[PDB]
Amino acid sequence: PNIKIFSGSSHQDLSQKIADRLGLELGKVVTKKFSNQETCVEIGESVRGEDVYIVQSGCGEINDNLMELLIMINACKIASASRVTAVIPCFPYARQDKKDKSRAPISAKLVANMLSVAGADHIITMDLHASQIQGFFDIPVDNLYAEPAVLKWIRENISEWRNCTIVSPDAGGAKRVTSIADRLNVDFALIHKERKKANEVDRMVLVGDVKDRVAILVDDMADTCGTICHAADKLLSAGATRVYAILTHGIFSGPAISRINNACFEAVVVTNTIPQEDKMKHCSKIQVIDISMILAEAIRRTHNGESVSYLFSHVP
Amino acid sequence: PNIKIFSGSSHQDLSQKIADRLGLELGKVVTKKFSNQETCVEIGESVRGEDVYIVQSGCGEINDNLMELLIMINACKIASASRVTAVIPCFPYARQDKKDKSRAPISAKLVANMLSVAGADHIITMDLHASQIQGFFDIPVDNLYAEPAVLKWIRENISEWRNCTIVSPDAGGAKRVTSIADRLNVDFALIHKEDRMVLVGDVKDRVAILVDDMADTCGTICHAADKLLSAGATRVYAILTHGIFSGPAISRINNACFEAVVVTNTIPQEDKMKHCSKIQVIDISMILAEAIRRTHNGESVSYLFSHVP
Amino acid sequence: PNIKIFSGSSHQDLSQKIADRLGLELGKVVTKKFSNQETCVEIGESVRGEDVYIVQSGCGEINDNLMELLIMINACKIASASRVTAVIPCFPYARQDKKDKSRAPISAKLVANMLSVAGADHIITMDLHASQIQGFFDIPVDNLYAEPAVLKWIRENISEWRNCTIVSPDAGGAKRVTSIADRLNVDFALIHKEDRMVLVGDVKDRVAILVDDMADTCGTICHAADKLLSAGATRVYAILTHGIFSGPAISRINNACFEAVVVTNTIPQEDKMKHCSKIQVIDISMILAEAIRRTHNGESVSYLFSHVP
Amino acid sequence: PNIKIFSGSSHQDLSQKIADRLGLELGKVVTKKFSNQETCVEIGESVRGEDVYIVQSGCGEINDNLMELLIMINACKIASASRVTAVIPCFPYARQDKKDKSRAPISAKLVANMLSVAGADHIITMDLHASQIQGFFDIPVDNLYAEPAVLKWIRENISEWRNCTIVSPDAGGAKRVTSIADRLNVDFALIHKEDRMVLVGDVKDRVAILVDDMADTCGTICHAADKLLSAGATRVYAILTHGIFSGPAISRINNACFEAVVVTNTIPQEDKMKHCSKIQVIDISMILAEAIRRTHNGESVSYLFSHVP
Amino acid sequence: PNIKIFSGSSHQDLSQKIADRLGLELGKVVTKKFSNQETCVEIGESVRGEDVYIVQSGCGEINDNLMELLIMINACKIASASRVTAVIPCFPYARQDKKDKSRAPISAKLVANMLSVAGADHIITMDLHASQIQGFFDIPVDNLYAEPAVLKWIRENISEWRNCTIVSPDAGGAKRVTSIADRLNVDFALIHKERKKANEVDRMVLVGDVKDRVAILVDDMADTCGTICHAADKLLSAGATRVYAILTHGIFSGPAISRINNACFEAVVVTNTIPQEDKMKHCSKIQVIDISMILAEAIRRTHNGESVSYLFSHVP
Amino acid sequence: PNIKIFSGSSHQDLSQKIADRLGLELGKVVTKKFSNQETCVEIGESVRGEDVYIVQSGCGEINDNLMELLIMINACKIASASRVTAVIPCFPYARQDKKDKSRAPISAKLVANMLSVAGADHIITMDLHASQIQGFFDIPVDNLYAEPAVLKWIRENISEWRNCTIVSPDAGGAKRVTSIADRLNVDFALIHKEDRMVLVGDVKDRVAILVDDMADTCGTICHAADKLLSAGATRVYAILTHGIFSGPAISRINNACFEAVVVTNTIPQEDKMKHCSKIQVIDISMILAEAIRRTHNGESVSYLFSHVP
Ligand SMILES: Nc1ncnc2c1ncn2[C@@H]1O[C@H](COP(=O)(O)OP(=O)(O)OP(=O)(O)O)[C@@H](O)[C@H]1O
Ligand SMILES: Nc1ncnc2c1ncn2[C@@H]1O[C@H](COP(=O)(O)OP(=O)(O)OP(=O)(O)O)[C@@H](O)[C@H]1O
Ligand SMILES: Nc1ncnc2c1ncn2[C@@H]1O[C@H](COP(=O)(O)OP(=O)(O)OP(=O)(O)O)[C@@H](O)[C@H]1O
Ligand SMILES: Nc1ncnc2c1ncn2[C@@H]1O[C@H](COP(=O)(O)OP(=O)(O)OP(=O)(O)O)[C@@H](O)[C@H]1O
Ligand SMILES: O=P(O)(O)OC[C@H]1O[C@H](OP(=O)(O)OP(=O)(O)O)[C@H](O)[C@@H]1O
Ligand SMILES: O=P(O)(O)OC[C@H]1O[C@H](O)[C@H](O)[C@@H]1O
Ligand SMILES: O=P(O)(O)OC[C@H]1O[C@H](O)[C@H](O)[C@@H]1O
Ligand SMILES: [Mg+2]
Ligand SMILES: [Mg+2]
Ligand SMILES: [Mg+2]
Ligand SMILES: [Mg+2]
Ligand SMILES: [Mg+2]
Ligand SMILES: [Mg+2]
Repeated sequence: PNIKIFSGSSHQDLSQKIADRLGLELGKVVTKKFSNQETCVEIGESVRGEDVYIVQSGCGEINDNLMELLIMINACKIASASRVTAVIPCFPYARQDKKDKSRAPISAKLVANMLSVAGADHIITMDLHASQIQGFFDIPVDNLYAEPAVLKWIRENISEWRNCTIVSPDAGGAKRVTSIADRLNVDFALIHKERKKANEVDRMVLVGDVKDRVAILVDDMADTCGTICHAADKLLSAGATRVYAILTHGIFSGPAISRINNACFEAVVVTNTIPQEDKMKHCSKIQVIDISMILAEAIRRTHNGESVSYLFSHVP
Repeated sequence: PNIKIFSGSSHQDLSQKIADRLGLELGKVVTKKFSNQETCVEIGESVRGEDVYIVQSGCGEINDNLMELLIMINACKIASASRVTAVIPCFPYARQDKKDKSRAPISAKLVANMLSVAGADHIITMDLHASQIQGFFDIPVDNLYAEPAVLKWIRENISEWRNCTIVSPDAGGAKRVTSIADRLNVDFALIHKEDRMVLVGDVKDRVAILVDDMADTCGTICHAADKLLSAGATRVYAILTHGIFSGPAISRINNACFEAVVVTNTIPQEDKMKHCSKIQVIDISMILAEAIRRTHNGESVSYLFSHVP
Repeated sequence: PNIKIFSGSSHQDLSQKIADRLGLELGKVVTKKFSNQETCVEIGESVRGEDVYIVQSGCGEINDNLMELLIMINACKIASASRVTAVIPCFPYARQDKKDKSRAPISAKLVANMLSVAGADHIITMDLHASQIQGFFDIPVDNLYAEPAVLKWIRENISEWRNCTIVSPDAGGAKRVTSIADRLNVDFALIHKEDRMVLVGDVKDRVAILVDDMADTCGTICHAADKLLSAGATRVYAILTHGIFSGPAISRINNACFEAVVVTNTIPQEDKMKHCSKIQVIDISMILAEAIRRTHNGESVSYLFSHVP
Repeated sequence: PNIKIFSGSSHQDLSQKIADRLGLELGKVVTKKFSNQETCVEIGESVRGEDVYIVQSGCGEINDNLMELLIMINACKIASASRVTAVIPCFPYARQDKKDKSRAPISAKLVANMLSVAGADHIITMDLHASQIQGFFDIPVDNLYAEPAVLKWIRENISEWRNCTIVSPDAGGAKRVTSIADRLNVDFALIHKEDRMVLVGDVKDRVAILVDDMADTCGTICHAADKLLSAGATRVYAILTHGIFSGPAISRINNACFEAVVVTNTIPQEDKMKHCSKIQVIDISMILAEAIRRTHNGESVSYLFSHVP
Repeated sequence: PNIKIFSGSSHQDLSQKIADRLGLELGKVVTKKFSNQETCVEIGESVRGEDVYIVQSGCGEINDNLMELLIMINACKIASASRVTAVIPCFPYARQDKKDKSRAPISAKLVANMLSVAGADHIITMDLHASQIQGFFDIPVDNLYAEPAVLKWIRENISEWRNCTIVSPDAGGAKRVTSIADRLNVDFALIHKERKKANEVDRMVLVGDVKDRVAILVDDMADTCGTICHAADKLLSAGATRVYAILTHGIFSGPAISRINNACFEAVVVTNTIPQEDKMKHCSKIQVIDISMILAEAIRRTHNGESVSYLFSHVP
Repeated sequence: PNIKIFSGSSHQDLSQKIADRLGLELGKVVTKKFSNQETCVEIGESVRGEDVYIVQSGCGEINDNLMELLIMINACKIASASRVTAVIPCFPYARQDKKDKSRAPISAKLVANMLSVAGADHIITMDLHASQIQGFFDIPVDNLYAEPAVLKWIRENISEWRNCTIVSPDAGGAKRVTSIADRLNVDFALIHKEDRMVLVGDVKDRVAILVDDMADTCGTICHAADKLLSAGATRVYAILTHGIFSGPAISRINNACFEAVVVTNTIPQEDKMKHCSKIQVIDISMILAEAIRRTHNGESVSYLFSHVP
């Protein structure tokens, strides 16, 4: 089997970058809409006995993109592909990974079931919101990390990075930021939101020295940017010289762009798991780390039977 | 177990009509979108041990509505509903029921698989594009027919129906028109394209009634009506269960010679009816309500294939 | 993995022809019956790690042959074959592909489920009665077409084929005849019953060619031929991929006006050919052999949809 | 849900007896063959929400009867029966329950898989050849025993039963004969072949009773009876739950020294009884009827393992 | 169908308490071991058409108890029970709910799969280590919370409860403690915990004020008690007046009893999801909250089709 | 894909012997227990795209070892191994292969289901207690036989083997002893209990060889040996593939008249051999290594049923 790379309509630039890194052309596929807005898919070349990788991120018109991905997987599977891999850089419905005390769906599990029933044999994703989502599948899931790229960006783009502090915005971010700070051998600070009972103003609690220093918030995603904006205001109050935010998933929905433009961030850095050009047009402080080399290496290593976890710590 | 009816966002008015016919209130459910446009579903009441029916048609923003339906089914299933039934008046992706020479998905089969894995124990639908779609499922599927309501409309609205002709627009669905003509005891004239059309069956000085399962772009019925008017039919009617009316459909209907374009309300029609005066709607909420009630009570559903409740 | 071809008992000659075209011997298998008429299957050679193809058509004693096929698939699967493919030239129970108003099984879906649970990873078949049957499976299904061989036969056997007409016997399968007429660049005359038949398309002083997927009792083609001869066609031919010819079929063909009834050899025809002089057979073993070879080698199978190998 | 009993074509008289014992009429079903010998099934009454029992034994044309059973199960399942139970008095392919050194199917497992995928929720059977077959299913399987009826027959028909001997024909099934001898408080003499046979247990001047699960060709019981008569047994009886009697069985029984060959009516016996005077039948319809009634009512089925109803 | 409660060998006292609250006798079942130490199970009464509840906790000889539960489920399923429910107060292998950056199993997913294939139709458990484990199943899972009983105990046992801090010892507990701090209307604090090796705690960071106030560490389980002992040390160093520890699952393996006896806790409160009598014989400061009423009510409400989530906020 | 052999904790020496015969090192794996006694598994090397074999026998702390095996299979499966094979020399819960009259689990079927859901694509085992267990799986199962190694041991260790007798201890497994006697061309004397035992077959002044699949408490072989010594056998041997030897087994063997109790090393025997001088071990690591090598290379495994490698 040879590698065949197909792009969904969600992130064509990323698929092209990945295909270029692998020395391949993107596979021929028509992905459009019928008049009544049903997804139309037509695989334009034989995939019989091939190793097929479909690249589609959970962004934009999320339900349209997810349906398109499922339909493409099904089309490849009944076209007798030897193996079908969903390359989903930003996993959709990842934040609905549990019920809690609510009569709610576990939408991430439903997405996993849908991907499996469509025919996917392998999932490659980046920085799952909760790595327990790996257990929502029976097929193997390769959960890559943007951390090596993040460390590279910090070391090349921040002059005081040896004296910076890596800040977690919420309680759930402390593990990622501690891993980053351990790799950088720098201090870290932790932030979380206090109880919604001091009705005068919502209060952030910060532990760890940041005064007269460069502070770097790190998180998995910024959707409405409430989290990072609150954390950045807290950090500015505590005397940090400059504030950066680094995120793998730049969703930037709702008021995110206005909030960022009005915030004190020196830079908001995201990976390109989601297309960012349109958002960068409206926000001068968004910078993008390319992760297409990580994805290309993951695809190539899965195809060749090489170790993918080598990419957890080594920039290709 | 009691009946609980939940509405998706696609067709709220139909769900309300069904609930009124059953003497029930619609179940409390929040169906909206998160900021990033992911579907958010919250079941506002316990469904534990209940017989849940979720009403969602394959119309409008079809992918959003299908995702919403699947998410609602999943929420009800993991909330320990005794049984979950998807009431899908217009089945999405029904026209992608085969490959036939192309490297294409069988999207209808994928939709059936997704409904099954979401947890649906039962499907109720109306006038499937291909009844072979029933075989795409391993759970029972009740495929209702609009034909009794169509026959009622014909008898109460077309004064010359005893002399009329029932015309299939494409050769594929002529089975429907033969059944209707047999019920009415009339001739079934047939039409198919060769940019020219060929028609068998005397239509001169008569009323012709086109019958089909759906009108999407109305290319099919407008061409057939042009042919029929070429052959001297006094009036031409079109009757369809699913009024999708996407793309240029409203303009084509406005510029066509139809006396009336009758559709069922498996799909909401008010917006289309605003822009097109010749669209009339047959309410099929009684048929769906009766199907729900009969499946719940263990009564015969196939009795509805020939009886207006 | 190497190709291993095994024959069921239904169509030994076809399996041998396929094996010769592939340069292979048929795999050693004992397929017989115990005293109480239960199927006995014994794989006479290791299939461990091999690409196994089992050839069995849905003909003759259909239930025995289907059971034999399932038992052979199971034996090969638990003997650690790398892949098992059912080569089913005529798919059994294909005409029971829907319910449509009756409390009936969807037997084709049941057969698909049984083939899947027996362990088939892949299906190769020819001219499925309804291509929606491909959606009854979750494994890939390659539905081959007899059309290239049919076109070759028409060009080499009917001197007036450029002026002929391609006639569908029932409205359902007119898609096949339109494809054939487009390939030949001729008119497609159509026929359907109203005990009377209606025909569109000039057939006078011409050759008419009936094309259909199968002839079981030949009621369908004999009625169509009677109609065509009413309208002055000089000769009438019937061409079918599946020559089932059950019941009164041979007598009806003998008493009908067909110049020729051409069938493929998806079903053995020698016994029927003994009693009917106008039956001719098109060998499709090259198409099946090429499909097997291309699936094994990862080559395009759809290339066969338009090319005679 | 109410009990609905449907009969396959294999054993109509047994199904009628079961239905009479339950105070029910047999459900309306058309079970016939199309012209090309494909099974045709039509459920003549709604089974929606009902507890359906389909009675079909693995006898006669076994592959046809098995296909018919699977098709009936599928029809009832997609007709929204609340539960479908296959009542299979003689389980087909039960003797192919293992491979053991040969490249052979495990046909019993395939049959179990097919019954499961057809939609059976429950299996009722009698004296499975190997009770490990219960583990071939993931659904519950109630394996009934003919032993209470056999003990009743022995006590009411053999005057010297207190002095008799219960003999296993092959070493495999001696468990059955030990259970029977323990119930009767008698000795269990054993027999196995080395073309010569070896017997342990005093049989001289006594009655010997061969007990086995089935007699197919009667090679097993005729050899055992020859041995027993060599050792001076005054009379020899054979008792079996399944009287298959295929091949040369009737002639061998006629030429053997059996005082009686008693079988249950898990398989119809009238035709065999016409040609063999020493065959007698034990009715087990009460046991099957009680099992059906107890599974329906949630009552203990295992109570039947030791009690004649 | 009637309720039939069967007990496994793990927590017989809990099963008896549950049966008493339901006005039922425990079902007749033999659960022992063959000579070669395979599990032997024999159901001593017909379960045909019944609603069967099997109570087995993930404690003691965990693999033995898990196999016994699976075998009991299988026996009941093939004895034609109308419904089989696994009542698992402490879910075994819950802490192996993800891979992270390791070639490790997701053992919790495996256990969910084995429960499903054995024939379980429904799971009742309490305070799952990660509620994403609910998504590991396709059958419904009722995850009950000890929180109502915990609130009862706090209000009836700590005099200064209106002026206390609720402290999470790791991030996984944060939601829990915040909920509790909401109900009591008090302050919370979060401790970020880093482990390098299994069963050992490496570093801790306290975020949130605890000075001059009673501290209530709240967590889901105490296995080796390294987490709560390190957390109590951190709280005292930060100036907590006194430290209580409240957990639902009292595993108390390894050095746990020794560490607790040498620690500074006013009390270590656990529920009886795991049997505690032996541990209490050697450790004076362990108190037990009975949760058998919650479990019995959940069983009764699932049987009767009543609301189970009503128990998330209401002690019966 | 390359062969990777991983050892569970049950039988490390056997796994090492297998790995040496294949010219491989054991794969790096950490298999230990957390503080609360939950199994901890860590695969120390990439298995992506490799053919993984996990060696674990159903012995010792059986539930711990079975859990460890399932957890290892799961870890290898989600680490993208191309294929995972469980090499289980002694299959756990094999004796619970049926219910038979009791409200009991079929634990062997549960174990098969658990192995399948954990992700095993293939099972290799030796002398299953009941070969019907192969039908408990849907994946291929290669059931190897110790018989070639047993025959080799008999020929090289019993000087009078041409005159010896092969004795089955229970009627159930006499098939094994008939196969062995046929291979050796000797008589197969049989034994079964009625607290008394009955024996057929001249054993006087001869060597008797008891052959069975396993010895757990040795109640079965000690009773049989007592019977044989009653009938004048000069020496009595016991040969078993699985030497479980639980409970009072070692004391019974020490107090019995066995010349030798020979077992294979499907279960570690050193500890038992310390306390019992008459236990001897046949190494079957060559058979398991050859089976692994042949499954990997697509070579015939059944060739090992009759050939010592
Ligand atoms: N939502 C859609 N809108 C428009 N075309 C669609 C849609 N879904 C599928 N199609 C395409 O429409 C075609 C199916 O057309 P249609 O159902 O009218 O005819 P058919 O299936 O060929 O024959 P018939 O229904 O007459 O037996 C296919 O090419 C299919 O890909
Ligand atoms: N083997 C068989 N022989 C004869 N009739 C059969 C067989 N199997 C099914 N049938 C019946 O034949 C009918 C199907 O007929 P047919 O396929 O010719 O037409 P259709 O499916 O209604 O329409 P079309 O194929 O023209 O779209 C059904 O009533 C079905 O029950
Ligand atoms: N319908 C059948 N008629 C005859 N023989 C059959 C049938 N089905 C399977 N067999 C064969 O019969 C043999 C099984 O024989 P049988 O059940 O009498 O003995 P066994 O399984 O070896 O041992 P036992 O039942 O005494 O423990 C196998 O070789 C099997 O292939
Ligand atoms: N690990 C075990 N140790 C001891 N007894 C067990 C074990 N597992 C199951 N059993 C019991 O042992 C019995 C099975 O015994 P055994 O396999 O010796 O004879 P059988 O299956 O009745 O007949 P045979 O094997 O001779 O055909 C059953 O009652 C079963 O519950
Ligand atoms: O063995 P002990 O020292 O008593 O520790 C037991 C801890 O293990 C779990 O924490 P985990 O490390 O899984 O972190 P999490 O709760 O944040 O997932 C659990 O939350 C307990 O705090
Ligand atoms: O609230 P938003 O800023 O829109 O979303 C970003 C954060 O919210 C979620 O918890 C994510 O994991 C991030 O931590
Ligand atoms: O009873 P034990 O001696 O412990 O177990 C050994 C025998 O018991 C079982 O039937 C085995 O197959 C052996 O024949
Ligand atoms: Mg977060
Ligand atoms: Mg149409
Ligand atoms: Mg036709
Ligand atoms: Mg026998
Ligand atoms: Mg924790
Ligand atoms: Mg034995």
